[PDB]
Amino acid sequence: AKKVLTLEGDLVLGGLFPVHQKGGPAEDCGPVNEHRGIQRLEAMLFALDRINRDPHLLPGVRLGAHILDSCSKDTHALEQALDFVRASLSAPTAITGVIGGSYSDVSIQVANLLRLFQIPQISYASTSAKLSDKSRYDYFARTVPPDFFQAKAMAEILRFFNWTYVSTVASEGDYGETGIEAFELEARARNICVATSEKVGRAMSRAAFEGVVRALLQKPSARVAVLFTRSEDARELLAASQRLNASFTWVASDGWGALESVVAGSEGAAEGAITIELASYPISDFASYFQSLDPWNNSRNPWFREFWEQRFRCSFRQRDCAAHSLRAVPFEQESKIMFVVNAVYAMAHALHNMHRALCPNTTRLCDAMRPVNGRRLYKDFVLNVKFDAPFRPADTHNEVRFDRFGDGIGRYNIFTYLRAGSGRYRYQKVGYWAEGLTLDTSLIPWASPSAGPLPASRCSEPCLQNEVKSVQPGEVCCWLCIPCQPYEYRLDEFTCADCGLGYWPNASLTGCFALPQEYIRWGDAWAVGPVTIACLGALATLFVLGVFVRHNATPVVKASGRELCYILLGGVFLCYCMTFIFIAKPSTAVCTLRRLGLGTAFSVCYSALLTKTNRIARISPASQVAICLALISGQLLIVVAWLVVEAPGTGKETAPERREVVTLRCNHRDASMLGSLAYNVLLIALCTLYAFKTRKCPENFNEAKFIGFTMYTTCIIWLAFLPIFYVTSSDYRVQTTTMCVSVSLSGSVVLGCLFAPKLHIIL
Amino acid sequence: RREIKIEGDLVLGGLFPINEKGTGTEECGRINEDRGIQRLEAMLFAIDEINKDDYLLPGVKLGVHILDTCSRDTYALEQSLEFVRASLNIPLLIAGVIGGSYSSVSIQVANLLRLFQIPQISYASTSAKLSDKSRYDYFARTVPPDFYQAKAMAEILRFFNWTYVSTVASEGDYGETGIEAFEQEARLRNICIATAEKVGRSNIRKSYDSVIRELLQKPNARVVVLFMRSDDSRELIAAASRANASFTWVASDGWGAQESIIKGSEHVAYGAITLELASQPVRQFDRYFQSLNPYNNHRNPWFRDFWEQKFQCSLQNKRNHRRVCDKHLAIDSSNYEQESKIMFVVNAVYAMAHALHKMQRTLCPNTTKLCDAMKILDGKKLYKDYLLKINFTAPFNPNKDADSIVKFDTFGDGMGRYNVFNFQNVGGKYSYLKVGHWAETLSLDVNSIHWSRNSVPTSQCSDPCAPNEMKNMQPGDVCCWICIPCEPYEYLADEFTCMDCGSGQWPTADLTGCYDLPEDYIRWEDAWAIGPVTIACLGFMCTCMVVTVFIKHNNTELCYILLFGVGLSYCMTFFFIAKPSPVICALRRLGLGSSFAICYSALLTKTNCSPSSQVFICLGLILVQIVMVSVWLILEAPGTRRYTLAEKRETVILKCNVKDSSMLISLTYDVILVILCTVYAFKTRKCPENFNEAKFIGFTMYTTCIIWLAFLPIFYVTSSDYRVQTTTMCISVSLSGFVVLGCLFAPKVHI
Ligand SMILES: N[C@](CC1c2ccccc2Oc2ccccc21)(C(=O)O)[C@H]1C[C@@H]1C(=O)O
Ligand SMILES: N[C@](CC1c2ccccc2Oc2ccccc21)(C(=O)O)[C@H]1C[C@@H]1C(=O)O
Ligand SMILES: *[C@@H]1O[C@H](CO)[C@@H](O)[C@H](O)[C@H]1NC(C)=O
Ligand SMILES: *[C@@H]1O[C@H](CO)[C@@H](O)[C@H](O)[C@H]1NC(C)=O
Repeated sequence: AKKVLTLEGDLVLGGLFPVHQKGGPAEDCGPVNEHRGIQRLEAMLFALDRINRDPHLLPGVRLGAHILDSCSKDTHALEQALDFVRASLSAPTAITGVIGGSYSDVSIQVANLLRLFQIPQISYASTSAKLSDKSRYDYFARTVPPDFFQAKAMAEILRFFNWTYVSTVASEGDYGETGIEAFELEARARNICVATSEKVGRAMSRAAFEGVVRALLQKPSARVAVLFTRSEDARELLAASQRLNASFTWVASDGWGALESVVAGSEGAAEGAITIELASYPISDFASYFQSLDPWNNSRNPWFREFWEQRFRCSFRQRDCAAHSLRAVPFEQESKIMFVVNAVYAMAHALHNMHRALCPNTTRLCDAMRPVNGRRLYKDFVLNVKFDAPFRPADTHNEVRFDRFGDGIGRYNIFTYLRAGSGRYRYQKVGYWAEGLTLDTSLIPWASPSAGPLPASRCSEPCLQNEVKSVQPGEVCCWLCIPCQPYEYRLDEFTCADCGLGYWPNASLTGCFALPQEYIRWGDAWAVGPVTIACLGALATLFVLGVFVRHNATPVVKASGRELCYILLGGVFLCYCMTFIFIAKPSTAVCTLRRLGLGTAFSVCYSALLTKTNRIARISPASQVAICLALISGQLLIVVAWLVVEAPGTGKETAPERREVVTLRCNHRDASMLGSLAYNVLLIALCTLYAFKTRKCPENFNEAKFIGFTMYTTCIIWLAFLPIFYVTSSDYRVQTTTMCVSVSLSGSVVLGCLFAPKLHIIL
Repeated sequence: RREIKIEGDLVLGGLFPINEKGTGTEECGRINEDRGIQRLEAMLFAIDEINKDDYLLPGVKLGVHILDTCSRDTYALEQSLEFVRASLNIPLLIAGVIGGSYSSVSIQVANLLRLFQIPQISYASTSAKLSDKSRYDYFARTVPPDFYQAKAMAEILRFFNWTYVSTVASEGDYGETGIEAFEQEARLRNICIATAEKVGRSNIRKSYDSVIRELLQKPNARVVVLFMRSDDSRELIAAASRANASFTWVASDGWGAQESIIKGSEHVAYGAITLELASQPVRQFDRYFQSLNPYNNHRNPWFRDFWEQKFQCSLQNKRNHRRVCDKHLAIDSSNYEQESKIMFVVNAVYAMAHALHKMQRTLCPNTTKLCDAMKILDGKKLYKDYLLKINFTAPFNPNKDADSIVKFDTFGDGMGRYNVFNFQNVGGKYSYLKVGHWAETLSLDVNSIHWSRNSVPTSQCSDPCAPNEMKNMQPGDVCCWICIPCEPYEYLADEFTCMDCGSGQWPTADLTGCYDLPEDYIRWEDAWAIGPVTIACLGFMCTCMVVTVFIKHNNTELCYILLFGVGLSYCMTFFFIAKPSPVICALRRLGLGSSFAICYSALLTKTNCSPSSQVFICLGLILVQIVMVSVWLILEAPGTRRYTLAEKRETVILKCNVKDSSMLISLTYDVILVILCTVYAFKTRKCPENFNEAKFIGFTMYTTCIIWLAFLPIFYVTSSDYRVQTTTMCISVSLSGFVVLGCLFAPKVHI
């Protein structure tokens, strides 16, 4: 028989407390729910009694109660809630405000019914994402956080421990499917992605649980799992994990909470588990007022008799139902008891604010508010209550507020599963999540820095700052690191930047400033001998000219050409000087100038030879000197003009195992020297041809023999060295060494030939 | 505020906008003659026929229960509680609800009825919100929603090849939701919108004039898609009258075929396409409706009020202000018209009757005169199973064409049939004429269009480019494409930039048409090199004559060696042939260099004056050097020049690209060395021959030196091509041969 708890008052508040259990199909309303129906109903009754008496909240207006039952059903809840609007559509009593159905389906149906009829609803216990949608339920409010705030808490706690690679376990139906999507979407911003988004059905086999545990075990680098399951589903999952000897840092939703029955029978495989539970505190006044009730005291509650008959096995015919003390009996307060009184006080505050803002003349309820409207109340007063929670502890601070979506503030208490030194296994509180995350890291022994914490990142990156090549789509959570090639540089963290193949990047991997080279690497092989020979050649010229000066005042020297001897001596000194200074730092006008002078010096020797054999072959002397001087000047002018026009100096090997060459402007001198070499070769060839037909008359102490020897020696040396110069041109180091030797060799041959006349002069 | 009620086994609910929406103290005032009263009798007429006919529910009598809504959300919502109060004036259970003419009214009723498992079918609600079955589990319509109107016009643009269009809308559910549907359909069919905008309810001409002006700045779109109600439709036409232009209007059910839209502005609305719901008139209903009088129609309480308002007369308690109604007064066709949605109301009534008959037949096998256990009704079984799957012909069909079949889709929406109305001038008088239909595929009659096929407006963006001469680039919008010209010597690109084939390729109309079409040393020798060749041929003839006389004389070998070099140089010009070859080019370069070397070295013996063996040995050394190049990998097959920068259609290769580069340098060095030695030797010698011979020998040396020196800048600046390369080589070799022969043959001829 349907019954209603009714109280007479100016303003009446509805009720849909599920006192009766749903039961089986045969019994629509069988067993009486005491923890969730009777306790919360008595909490509402106590809140109404307290608000009635207190002269500070709606001081004059008295509040009534119209409490019904839902029987944990939706159609029955709708049928009972139809009585709420049976008087407000236009003895039945007008009902304003209801306190929800204490479920998801019941609250959804009640809100859908009351949205059209303009009746506000404040559900004391309802956590669903559908009710947060204002398009379908714009008149629904709740004092409990929705199911996506615990997702925020779990994502934040995962971020705090630097865990980014996680595996999610879902559940069939509501609270197991919606939570996964919200958690994933929220973890997208926090750079956290799923690994195995496995789901568990309602009737899911034990061997199937073992297979699912093996599926979780398939990923090796996944030591953390987030659980969205109901209590018994979590119990069976932990049992399967214990049977398969699988251990993870379990992270769980409100389903696990701090219930001992969930972990009971599976101890050992749940150590280090992290769980979050809704924050609540016991109320001493309600506990004293509930234990101050026996069946013969209260009449207002029609279901109190059924609760008494259910709780104690006595009977109201004649039995222990009158000797049962009920005092000092094992009793526990339901977690969601303070929410009921908070909702009642929020409704009382909204009504008081409405009365104050609409009836400011007298404390009595004015008649101007007779057409009660839920729209104005919900928009102005219900959604703008900011008051301290009644019966709150003095040390703590609690404020009841509603958001723009009608949901209450979120506060979750994080729990950890320990190993007591002397006690048994039990839970504890290590932190809370009201507005900002906070935990005591040192409190947890398992999740401590010293007891082998598990990052479970799966993408560990121990690579150096200059050895990162993380170029792979993979997953946005993390990526693998590879050292860059030595030829490249790590200028950019994402991709190695191969700014230059030659130079090796520095430690910072950003100094793409090239790699130089030196041409001053003196050694025993290429510097000890080559430098001495060039210096000796210049010194030998000084010794040679000394004999000539002493022999200048001699009849023998008069016959020989004084100008030719001086020109030959100057050319030998000039070529030797260029070779001696060739070992120097190149610049714009150092290396280029030195090589240009060497070509002129070599041509001077060829010109001196030409003017020394024409006279012998013929047999005006000034004509030969002028012609030779013009040829030397013409060759120098042609070379000098080419320097400005077609003598660009640049060269460096970068790709194949090499750095920038040690050169400034004498890099392309091979092309420039081709013209000078061709002129020198032609002059040498012409001199040799003339010398072949010369030396007919052996005059001047057989000086023609010396001239012929030079032609047969200088041409042979130049011809032999020609393939060497072309071959050595490939490598700069080889070319420099060969060039110095060739210049010194040419000067030595000329100096050696002139040694014989010096010996005759001395002797 | 009353209620039609008739006892029966089953009863159907009713909600009609009998009274128009009012203001002030009165919730609703004047009665609605067309929307409310006319549709009221249509359901009553339909329900009466069901009882009379024995082919549909023979033993089951269908009741009636109609409650006024006054076109108000709050009033209609509170009037639906009667249909659910009896499911827990004696309350009686309601089998179903047939009512709701306004989208807002139906939304409120659907929300309440879906919770109590009561199927409801609406006869005019075309809102797209009701199509969301998640929010409204139990709702069905006999009319198509606003989605299909956008779909119908989406196919119209595709049929007429219209892509660049302008869309307008109006504030409210109709304009906002309708315009959104068109965008979704246009995206799949590739239609892009232009200057899309919406108008408000301010009813100010300044805002409307601004909207019209906003169309002027975009002349590429001369077709406008309309999603606005009939209330402001006349205002836009009036606004468009000022500063008139040319536009084509593609309107929706708001405009329709109503003549009140156009009033003195029939010039800007010319050639407008409008969509109107298909609704055949009901012949039977006209006879039934005209036979209603207040004397016997006691069931309808609103009939008396309608009679007073329509005729402006009072029947009871008549005052002096209103005349008493005359006797023998009946409604006639002179001032009576059929409502556009009468057939939809009749179909809605038949939907439950067929559904109830099917459920009665199955759940009560072999039963009649009421049913068994059809006391409580299950919404899920009746609606989701025995109501959505229905296929019966429309009752009272004037033609029985069977095209009109009453059925519900997956979402419960009725079949969507529309009529395409075209606005045209006939006989100087503007009129509306249907020119097609839209059941599921758009069907149009081209011949039905009058005085509008002369222009056939297109309004197309980004007329397609020709990839042959210009390429395509991505503009700001993907739908439109711009023409970009690329360089002509690269092959066609389908959508991207024209990729370059390279050098020497001439693309054609084909996409990959570009291919190697190299020229073979383009024949400019006939114009350029023929002259030097003919001169060389004349020199060869002179050389042959010189050889002939020398051969005849027997000591009257040095001359033969010199003559051989001249003859070899003669064929050097003919050696260069248009046909490419990797061996002829190398041989020609070697032969030309060898011929110059032996000829130059011939005078060396004369200056020095056993000698024959030395000359032969020296000549062999020059030949060995020439063939030394061919020994290495210097020689290679000829290849086209990489003249990418030059815009040359064809590439001509004749020098093999490795011969002229190396042979010219080698030949110049060899020629310079011998020339310098000969010049020096000539001066040194004190004329060891005849006076004429000494002068001729000396003069010859200068001629070769001058020619070689003059030709040296030519080699550097030759710029080897089909003409200059051949002409320069032929000219240079001709001078050398003539100089040698000139200084040798002349002394012999004189002596
Ligand atoms: N709001 C609760 C939360 C509930 C729940 C709680 C914990 C674990 C599983 C679980 O299943 C779902 C699924 C969807 C939505 C809510 C829940 C309810 O039962 O609906 C709970 C206040 C109600 C009461 O305890 O009276
Ligand atoms: N079904 C209609 C369609 C109506 C409508 C029709 C054409 C142009 C604008 C327009 O405004 C909207 C806006 C949203 C939804 C429906 C409409 C209704 O009013 O609900 C129409 C049968 C009702 C009647 O008046 O007879
Ligand atoms: C997480 O990483 C941060 C790096 O910014 C570090 O400071 C913090 O100590 C880490 N937390 C751990 C290892 O628990
Ligand atoms: C539209 O274009 C198609 C080709 O895509 C053509 O076949 C058809 O005739 C056109 N319709 C017109 C121009 O009305």
